[PDB]
Amino acid sequence: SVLTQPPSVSAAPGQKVTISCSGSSSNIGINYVAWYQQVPGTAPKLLIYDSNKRPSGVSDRFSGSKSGISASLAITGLQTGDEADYYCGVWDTSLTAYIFGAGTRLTVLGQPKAAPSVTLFPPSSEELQANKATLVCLISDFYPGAVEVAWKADGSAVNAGVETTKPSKQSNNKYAASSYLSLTSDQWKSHKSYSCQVTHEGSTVEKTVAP
Amino acid sequence: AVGIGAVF
Amino acid sequence: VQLQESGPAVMKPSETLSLTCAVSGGSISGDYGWSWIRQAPGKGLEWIAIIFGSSGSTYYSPSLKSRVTISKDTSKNQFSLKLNSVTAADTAVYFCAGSPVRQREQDYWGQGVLVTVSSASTKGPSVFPLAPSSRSTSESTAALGCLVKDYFPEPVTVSWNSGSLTSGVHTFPAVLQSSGLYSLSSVVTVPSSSLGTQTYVCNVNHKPSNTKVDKRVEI
Repeated sequence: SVLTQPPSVSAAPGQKVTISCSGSSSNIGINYVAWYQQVPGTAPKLLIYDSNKRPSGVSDRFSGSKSGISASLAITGLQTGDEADYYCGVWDTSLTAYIFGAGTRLTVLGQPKAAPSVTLFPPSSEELQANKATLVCLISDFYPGAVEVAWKADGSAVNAGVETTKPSKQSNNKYAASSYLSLTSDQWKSHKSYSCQVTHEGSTVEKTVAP
Repeated sequence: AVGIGAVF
Repeated sequence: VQLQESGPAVMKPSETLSLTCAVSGGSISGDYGWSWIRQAPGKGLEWIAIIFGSSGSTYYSPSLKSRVTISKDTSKNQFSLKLNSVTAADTAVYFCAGSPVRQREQDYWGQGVLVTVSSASTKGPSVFPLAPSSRSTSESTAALGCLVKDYFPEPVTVSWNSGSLTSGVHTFPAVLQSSGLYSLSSVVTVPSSSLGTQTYVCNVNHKPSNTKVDKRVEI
């Protein structure tokens, strides 16, 4: 994107947050800047238009301005409900195209850390009778929403056949992920123990299952 | 606002 | 002004994607700009093209211009998009949007249509029970589950005991595998004393393949 905004910003509740968008004289310099709030995959909500005007219905904690080739969204009195992705949008006269910034994910600090709960399932007898074996590692109720998943077979690193989802956010504001180790019947039976190792906030819960 | 420029 | 997209949920690579946006409550040939925008899952908003109602002038994303057509139909009060030669890189939620040219405090968006581009063919899932081990059974509670393996396309819904069991149920978002097929799991945590007295069945519904399996979870 010819507009640059930071990928993430974070602050404590009540603080003032600024999200900036840097462009060129051909877009932000001479055209209307708009700011949008979005939950991913759904329609964004217009917060600011014409670089500094607020539409009716938008909280007056939101304001915008621009100067030269840069534009900024300011959020005062930050609330946990303001967690969302924020996009600048502007016309580029030289490209004759409308451009969105890459987006800034806003995190509200202070929320209590939560260690992941891990459940590891061995293959079912019905799947083994098909000569396949899928280990299922389910990870839930962790915060913040970032985890690392490593698989071990008898203490050695497994790096064939693993697929892991990105973290996704649960109803209780914590996060969930899952990881799958897909094997054949023979491989599953070839080993003493299999381990799912979930690293979170520097620390690790692993899990083991045995044929 | 979406899509609308000032200078063409 | 209200906008409603329509288009295909699933497409094969190399085909032409065609989308329509029905416009109501304003005139397609009024003083508006009508845009298409898309968002690939987990990525940013990407503007595609605009057509102005008054002039019929059109403008395009430089990186998409060579493959996109944007049109409007006054008798139909709609506008439309064509994107040819799609690949998996074109999987996205596609939004129609609009704005008055001068009253820019107004901002209209459709709710978006997910378009998935894949070479995969429709396939119902195989359902496997995830039974707890008896070491987990020695604890006060035990995790019981069902693996929903190798289906296409999304979505699948899971319930337990025909929706009568809701507490402690966790259905996880799907993984996408190198094969093009999805899998997901649903787990339910229950009192370990209940494991001899209560029947546990996961109801898996995959409406794209007309497949509905009620899998009993034993031992």
